[PDB]
Amino acid sequence: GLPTTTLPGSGQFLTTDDRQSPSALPNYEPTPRIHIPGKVHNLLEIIQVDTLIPMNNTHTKDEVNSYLIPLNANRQNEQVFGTNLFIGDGVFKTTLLGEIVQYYTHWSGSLRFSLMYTGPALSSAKLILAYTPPGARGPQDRREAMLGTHVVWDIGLQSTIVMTIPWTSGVQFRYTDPDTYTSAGFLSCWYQTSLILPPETTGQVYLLSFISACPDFKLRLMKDTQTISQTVALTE
Amino acid sequence: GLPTTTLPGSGQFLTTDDRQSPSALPNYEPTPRIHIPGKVHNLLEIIQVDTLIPMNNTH
Amino acid sequence: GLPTTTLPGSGQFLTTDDRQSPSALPNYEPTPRIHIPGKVHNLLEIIQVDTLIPMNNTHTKDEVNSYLIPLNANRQNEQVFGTNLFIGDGVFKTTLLGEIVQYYTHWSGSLRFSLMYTGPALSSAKLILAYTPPGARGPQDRREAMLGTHVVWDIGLQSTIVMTIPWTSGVQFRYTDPDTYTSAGFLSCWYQTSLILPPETTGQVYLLSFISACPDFKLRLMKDTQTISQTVALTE
Amino acid sequence: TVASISSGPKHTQKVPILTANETGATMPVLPSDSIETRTTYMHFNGSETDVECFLGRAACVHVTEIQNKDATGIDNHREAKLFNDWKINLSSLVQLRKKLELFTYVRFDSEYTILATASQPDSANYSSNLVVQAMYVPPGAPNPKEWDDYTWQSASNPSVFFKVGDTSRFSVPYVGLASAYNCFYDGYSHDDAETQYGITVLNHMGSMAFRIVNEHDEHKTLVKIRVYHRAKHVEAWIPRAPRALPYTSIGRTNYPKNTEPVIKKRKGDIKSY
Amino acid sequence: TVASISSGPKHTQKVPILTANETGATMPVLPSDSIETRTTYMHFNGSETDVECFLGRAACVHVTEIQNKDATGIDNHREAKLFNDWKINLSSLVQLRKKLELFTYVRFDSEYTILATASQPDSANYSSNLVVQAMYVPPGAPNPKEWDDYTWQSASNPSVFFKVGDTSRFSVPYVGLASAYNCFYDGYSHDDAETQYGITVLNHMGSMAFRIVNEHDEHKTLVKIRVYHRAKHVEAWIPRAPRALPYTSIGRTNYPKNTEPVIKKRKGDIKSY
Amino acid sequence: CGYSDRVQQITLGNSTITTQEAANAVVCYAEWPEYLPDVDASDVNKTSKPDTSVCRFYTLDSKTWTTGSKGWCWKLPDALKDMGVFGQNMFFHSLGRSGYTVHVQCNATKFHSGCLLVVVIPEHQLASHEGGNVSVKYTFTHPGERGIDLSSANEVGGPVKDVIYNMNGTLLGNLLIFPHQFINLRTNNTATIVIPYINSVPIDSMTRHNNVSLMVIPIAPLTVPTGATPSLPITVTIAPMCTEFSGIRSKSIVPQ
Amino acid sequence: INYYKDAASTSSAGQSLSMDPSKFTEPVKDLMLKGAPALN
Amino acid sequence: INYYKDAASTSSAGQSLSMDPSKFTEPVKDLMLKGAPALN
Amino acid sequence: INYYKDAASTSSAGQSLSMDPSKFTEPVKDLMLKGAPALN
Repeated sequence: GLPTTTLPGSGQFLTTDDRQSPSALPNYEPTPRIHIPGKVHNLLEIIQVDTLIPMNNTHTKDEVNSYLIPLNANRQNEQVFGTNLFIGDGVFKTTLLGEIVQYYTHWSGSLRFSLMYTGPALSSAKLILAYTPPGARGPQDRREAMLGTHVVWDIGLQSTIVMTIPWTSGVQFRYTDPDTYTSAGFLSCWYQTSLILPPETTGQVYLLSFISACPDFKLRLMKDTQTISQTVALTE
Repeated sequence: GLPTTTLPGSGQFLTTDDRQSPSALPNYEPTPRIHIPGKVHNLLEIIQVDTLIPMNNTH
Repeated sequence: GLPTTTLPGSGQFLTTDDRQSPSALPNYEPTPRIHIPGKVHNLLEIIQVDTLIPMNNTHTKDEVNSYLIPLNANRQNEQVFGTNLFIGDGVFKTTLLGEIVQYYTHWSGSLRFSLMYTGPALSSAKLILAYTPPGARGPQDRREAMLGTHVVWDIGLQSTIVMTIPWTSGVQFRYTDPDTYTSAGFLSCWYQTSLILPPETTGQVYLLSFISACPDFKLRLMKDTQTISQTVALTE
Repeated sequence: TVASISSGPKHTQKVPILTANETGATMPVLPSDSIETRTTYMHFNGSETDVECFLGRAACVHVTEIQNKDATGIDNHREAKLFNDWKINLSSLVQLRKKLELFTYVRFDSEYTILATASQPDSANYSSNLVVQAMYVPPGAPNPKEWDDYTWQSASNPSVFFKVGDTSRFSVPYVGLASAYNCFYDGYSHDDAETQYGITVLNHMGSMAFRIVNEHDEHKTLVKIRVYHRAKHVEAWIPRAPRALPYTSIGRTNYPKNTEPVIKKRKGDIKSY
Repeated sequence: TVASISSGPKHTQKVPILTANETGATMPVLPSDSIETRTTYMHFNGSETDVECFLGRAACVHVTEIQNKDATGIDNHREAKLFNDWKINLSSLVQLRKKLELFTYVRFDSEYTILATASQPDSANYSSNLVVQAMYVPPGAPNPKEWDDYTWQSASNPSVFFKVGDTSRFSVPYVGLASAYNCFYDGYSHDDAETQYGITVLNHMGSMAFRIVNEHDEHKTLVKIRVYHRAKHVEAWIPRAPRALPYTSIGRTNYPKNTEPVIKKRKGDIKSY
Repeated sequence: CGYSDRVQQITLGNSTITTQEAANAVVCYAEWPEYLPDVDASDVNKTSKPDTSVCRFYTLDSKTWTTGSKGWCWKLPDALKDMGVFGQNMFFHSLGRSGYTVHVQCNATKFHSGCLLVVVIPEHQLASHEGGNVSVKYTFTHPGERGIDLSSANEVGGPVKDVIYNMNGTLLGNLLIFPHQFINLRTNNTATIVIPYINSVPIDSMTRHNNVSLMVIPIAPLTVPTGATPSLPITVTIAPMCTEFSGIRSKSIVPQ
Repeated sequence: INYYKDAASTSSAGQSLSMDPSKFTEPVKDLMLKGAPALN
Repeated sequence: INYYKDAASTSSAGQSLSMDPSKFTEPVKDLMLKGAPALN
Repeated sequence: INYYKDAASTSSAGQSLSMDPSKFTEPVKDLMLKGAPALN
């Protein structure tokens, strides 16, 4: 009889322990595997896909217009939109990137923010996307926004701009839940010169905003999400 | 004393687990085997035999 | 089923046992380490640093004067200060060396005792630091103190003296808590010739006393300290 | 692994920041393409972001309550909880169901832990030393009718005996007929104007019937059996959009009427921070 | 290793006993520099003086009390102790807090032991065979509201099931964002005239919510859960002065008014022994 | 060396489509359709390949894009089960296998504004409008070339048409994870998505089981210039490819 | 070391280091290089 | 021998024999030798 | 590895890959080939 000594915590059921197990189905053979396209090995592969941001999050109920950033013609030195960079709350809470981040407590890396113009082709407009690192308030004017990391967007044949939000933080990782110490900063867009529409065109034009993670994105310390709920065990 | 940690589910009786067992009949010798015709190793061998179907199942 | 036999004491929680453990955070990656100055690997490295001794421990309340050893001019064959060498109690109880020693039950090695003169530069004085090994009472006069290990201190350009208290004991280790059998002895200082102050100067001059451990210092058998207390579990 | 490469001022005709999302491609634009970056390293592998760890941690996925008492005079036993049976479904708990629904196809051998606790709210001098028999029921196996049915022999049905409080640990190879579980099945089991949609052979894995085999003591011991599940050998395909609305049923993406908003409305106009 | 070297009478111009502490350096003056010493050896390694052993022994660092009873009619459950949650802090027990505060930065993977004991002061015929569910809550994880909340599934939240009296043993890699724990943080989380000082992201590691999952028996079982902690992979930097005054809060070096003296006043003048 | 990436030509069988403002074609999951290899087959009957007869561009009835249109949804191969010999090869067997080359068409001048979301959602199991535990009836999810108009009124047995929730409980902004392309009237007028066979089995039924579902969801509302017709035609053209069928059978009997 | 014969008992595989996000980020027919015009 | 894969399970490192008390005892710019005048 | 000496303790043999359904399907004296007339 091999002498053994039971260490403290013997017989406990840990929800994260990955150990061996005897099987009640001996000699069973799992189905031979076939080729299925779109195999996902890591969430960092799917989190890098662009998804529409509900930037126009000012409606009474959820609508398709929530993803449409309204633009007005003949507007000089005016703000287009403004939002914090708490990817685990706010406008990003519902995006694929935010949904994947909410399953984790710590996040790091650079974010990819893109805007696509959908107005008439004969229209011309220049926009400036400005990223405000943490420590300073949200930019209230264009001259204050342009002091930080910004990208001047010239709307032309290229309908989409890709501004990568650089990782500018002292600590190596920020918290996914809104926290003051680990704030990511602010993101805003302003009219560079003006929005010029061609003749015979009226109304407002809309921008489609996309969010995606860079290949240097990091996630760890999984946690339970607060985007889904249940109070009654499910039956057919 | 070899330090050990009992994993969850220790001491359970699983109706499909195939493990070793100490025997209460030491030094016993099972009868020497003889040749018996019609040895069945797998059910897939006997299931391939033709059997009458009660197709006229209207009685 | 591997036959095993549970030895006595199986399933017990020992507060000092260092064994393996399954982790509830699989695939987690600890932050990559960076260079931080002042890394401490062993307490024997930090315990060798000089720290002020509250030698003037005769005040009603704790004051900065507690570390100031008063000196009087024109004093011949008189004692400066006197103290036992129970590093785990008395004047040393509050010093860094004493605080680190109180976390252990046994201590050994030689101690480093230093005095620094802070009077006027044009002042002259000769002091004799005398260490009295255990077995004999505390020296009541200079002639009795000078019979044991002593170091004559000539105060000049060199403002600090470093008298190493030699390890003079029969047993290999002494107890940190005040004990008669493991007494370390006594430490005292006397005026060698006199304290001479320059013209236009009055009052008392003060000495700063330092305590530090030698590289041959030893500590073992950790124990709970009695310098900190608590009666209510802490909340924010 | 290099995280960000060193890049200085850029004055060229190649504009990596301008693209066209109409093509459906996400250009891997890096911080070095928009600003001046320094040389940095990853110092991170991503072991906890793998599907094997994201979906492969033990969690509760079903629960029930039963009793072990003098069953004399209870014609309908199973419906009186003298033994309860649960159809295996990974879609009854939401915090794991969403993670499983994040993909269209998932292949995994399972790990189950059945947690039973003894209790007596009513007058009961002690808590018996129970021995719970947990039983797997494959499609066709006789769905037992009484706590003492001819099924509990478990000759082909897997059985696991264990005491209450302590749990069983049996592994199950992937029991699907396809190469994975149909997390979404935009198809019917057969062509009929009255058949059920989605819930089909791919969904039904059998069921787990819970009981106790010890003969009764002098009081009702209302046992609540909570089931825990870990996924093993996880493989994922066809990533899907995250779940937004909650569930009402198993295997069905049907939601309720007048559901509550999911997007957090702003405080003010779009320009507020 | 040589402890003290052999040294005879010394009559030279090199005075190793005289120095100047104004430089801030501690000259390694040995006994052979002041007296005549003999050849001696150390016979000692210092394995118990290492930071890995000084700080790496299991000890109690937090405790709470809860109950497992018929929870019917208790609107506020958590505040009624139907389950209690504790924010992980190594600064609530003083005899370990001081050892941890002896340095400015500490990096360690942790080891936890949760000690629960069953008891019944009131009329209770037995002590149930409980199965305690211990749960880790990362920042963001839904801080549960009831003993039966949608959180206990523990799909992403770590869970450990075990009976009362016996303890869980799970390891935690270093969960700080920096390279170590900020034992002293002379800095604020952000720039605001109303923010809290010291207590910041570096301090909050989550919280541990304690409960029992077994359905109730007929009596109140007031459970006191004491938590034990050992530090693993300990690394220390920037040694600091020993703690002199006690604590009142977690992570704050604030002390009370009119605190008691710490220096042991002498009996007599400075010349007494 | 001078060419263009917007001028594309796709020739399948006897059909040919031409475009001059097309976006880079999307190959779902970077996997082109391929015939079922022997190493994965589970059925025993040999497969028939109507390569040229069925693998051609079939133009579906065009839709009217108005300022209030919510979107349109089509199921495959349901959308082509009434199209020539493909429908017969689909019905007269118990199962089928084939890829799809979707081609959406929406042309306009440089003055119009709007953006359409052309996305392929494999296994798009829609949600019912009654909630609780109600099911969606086979008679609706399998319209045929008609498709599902998300702006119409709900009928007993048809799924809910809340385009915001993608008819399945997922937000519209999250559909971009699937292979998709935007038809931006200022940049693109025709989208192309090559859809392979996506299923957990080597072969499955093609009448009761629809592998993929095509959706055209207007993201940006159509803003026509002053005085122009507030409508633009959207023509969807789908071409099967790598088609296979096994077990020629008495015609598959569907309702009606 | 395994204590059982059938594959249902083996432990998890750990991490699949073979990553390829191109199939999801750039599922396009023609190759698109960063910097070059997406459409020409 | 370890029974688990991740580093959170390994045992303590024991003792760090690499000691260097000079950084705390003599953190001075200029070198100071025992016996020689500290200041000159 | 076994922990006991006697054969009553060893584990099962697993699977007997040596199959031969001919003894049950074709227990005939004369050889019958598929395709050829069974009787002639």
